[PDB]
Amino acid sequence: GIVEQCCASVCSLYQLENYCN
Amino acid sequence: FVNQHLCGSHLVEALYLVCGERGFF
Repeated sequence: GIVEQCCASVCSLYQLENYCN
Repeated sequence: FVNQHLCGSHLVEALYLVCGERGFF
């Protein structure tokens, strides 16, 4: 999920947008 | 300390401003 990909791992600004509705 | 890991309340703050009216849940 979101915590695993952006906090534990790394997520770019564009990947973060993929979590939006 | 500059780094690429985004966590906790800062993660939510970033998600809140990029998703805007769309929401994320």
